[PDB]
Amino acid sequence: GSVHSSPAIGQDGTIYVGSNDHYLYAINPNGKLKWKFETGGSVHSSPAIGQDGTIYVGSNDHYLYAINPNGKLKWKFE
Amino acid sequence: GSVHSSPAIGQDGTIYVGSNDHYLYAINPNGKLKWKFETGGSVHSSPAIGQDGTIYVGSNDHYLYAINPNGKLKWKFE
Amino acid sequence: GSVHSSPAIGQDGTIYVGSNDHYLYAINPNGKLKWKFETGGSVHSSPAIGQDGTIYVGSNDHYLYAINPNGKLKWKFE
Amino acid sequence: GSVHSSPAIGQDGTIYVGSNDHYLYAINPNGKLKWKFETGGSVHSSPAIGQDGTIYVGSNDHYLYAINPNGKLKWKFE
Repeated sequence: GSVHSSPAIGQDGTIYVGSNDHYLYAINPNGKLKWKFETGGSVHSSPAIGQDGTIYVGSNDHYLYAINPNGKLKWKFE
Repeated sequence: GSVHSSPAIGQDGTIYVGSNDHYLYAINPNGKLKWKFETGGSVHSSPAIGQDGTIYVGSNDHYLYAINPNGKLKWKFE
Repeated sequence: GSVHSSPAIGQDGTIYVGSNDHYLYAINPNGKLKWKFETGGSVHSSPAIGQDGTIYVGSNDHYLYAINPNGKLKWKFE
Repeated sequence: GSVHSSPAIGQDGTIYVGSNDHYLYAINPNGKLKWKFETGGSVHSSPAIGQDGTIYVGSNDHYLYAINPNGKLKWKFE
């Protein structure tokens, strides 16, 4: 397997990456955590970024997540 | 394995994602389904979007699919 | 596993996709084959496209391939 | 498995690709090595490139790496 998804880069340089530890990480370009988002399963899918900055990623809990840029859930799709 | 491919984002913000349930999903940015497209196998490949909006994704049924933005098959390649 | 890599789209709309059948495929947007390129192993890696149109993809024969837009080998890196 | 991640392309055409041999490779468009970066595990994740050229990739040593364009470590995140 792979511990990390491929990263995605936001407008301000934020680095978003999924982990098989079940979290989506948002990392500042300075290497400090901005936030992390808890899903119910491994995040192998590489995040995509919408035109408005929404971060989308699938989880092995079977949901497609839409996360606001501040780390709060926008919605999940099953 | 992974339940989801990595998502792709269309011009209008539509989120396209493959599933190992054999479907390609097109999701409105509001979290409601736009359409889903039935293939014959797991869609692990992450979709790509052409300049005219066509959505391309491979399936483990061994076909490369070209899907119109309205969810109708354009062609499949083997 | 997955039969297909994720596709990449060229300037003219050409769709490039790797297969576990060991080939990199270049498909016209009309669904007809432009060319295919034979490697020595499964092409699980998703191709990337350079600014000059070169197509790059890794193969499980352990080479990173650079392919010209006309399907001829440019170089391979090990 | 897959020996290579999907490649990423830098501003000057440099091709960045991870290997399950634990290294991230930066290859000149002419096919000669620019540098390689040693991690502690397979680099299955496909690199992403920041707006300032930083290369980000995850490794199965459980770190997300930020690498400067000259191949020197910028930081690693766990």
